[PDB]
Amino acid sequence: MGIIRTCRLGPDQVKSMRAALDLFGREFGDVATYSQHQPDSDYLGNLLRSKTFIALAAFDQEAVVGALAAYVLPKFEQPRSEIYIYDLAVSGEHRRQGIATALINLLKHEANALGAYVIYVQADYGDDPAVALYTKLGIREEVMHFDIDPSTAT
Amino acid sequence: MGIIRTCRLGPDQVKSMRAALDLFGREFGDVATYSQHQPDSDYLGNLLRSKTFIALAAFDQEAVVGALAAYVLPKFEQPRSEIYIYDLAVSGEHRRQGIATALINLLKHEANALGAYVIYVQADYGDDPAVALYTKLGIREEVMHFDIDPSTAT
Ligand SMILES: [Cl-]
Ligand SMILES: [Cl-]
Repeated sequence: MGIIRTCRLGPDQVKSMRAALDLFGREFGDVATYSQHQPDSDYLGNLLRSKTFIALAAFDQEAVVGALAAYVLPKFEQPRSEIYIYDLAVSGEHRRQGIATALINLLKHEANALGAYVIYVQADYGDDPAVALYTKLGIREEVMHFDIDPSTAT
Repeated sequence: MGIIRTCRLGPDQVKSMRAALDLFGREFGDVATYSQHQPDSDYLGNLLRSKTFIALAAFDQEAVVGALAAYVLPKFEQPRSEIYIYDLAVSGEHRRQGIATALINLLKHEANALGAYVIYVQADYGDDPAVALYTKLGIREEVMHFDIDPSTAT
């Protein structure tokens, strides 16, 4: 394996952001969701310009082989911030070489520069790689997640 | 019980937002976290002006008796949005009268006006009221939550 470089994507890197989205679709087995309906370049540029969205990418020979998409939540109860990892994936043939760890490490540096005091993330049962990764790097709690449909508003 | 009115707070309602924060602190048993270190009025005003933060309040005789604090996440894979309920509380003596349901119903209307396709939320085991509420209004999944400390960046 070659040198792996990581960086945070800016609005000048929409093309790499789309490559990261395509990586999510391949590694999550959901190409339609991540590749067939991507936002336009103005929208992705605006998201990448914002201080409350973070996209990190890992590169191998200038191809995206890992990606992490996170939100920064400025809190309402105190002037503090939390970072919420939404999606994280590493290309299958590049797995188990520390690339996800390097992306989370870069996210930690981003957190410290923002002053965010914690990073957190969710994983499903049966997602053994993600569970093993976040158990190594973090403290694990069992919780419940609920999805609510807005279209049934009354 | 009197008439209960609900609304979404704007940047002109910082005082009610602080009352909602104080309500969180009392009902969650954590007054220091929610009342002793609140952000300044510029910060709360900026948060309430933003299109990615939602604070809803329920009132009884013009006192805040329920509050819901949520984030709107514009997604990166598609031009769509999700609403993440962060905190939700109803004053203890006002519980079991549908106030939380009315706040979630108002959040559904806010979601439809934004075009957000889903609302979701997390609850802990042993938080029987929240579990019962979100089981009634939503679909429940068991998942794992991981907290990661940025201060151990390497
Ligand atoms: Cl970014
Ligand atoms: Cl609001």
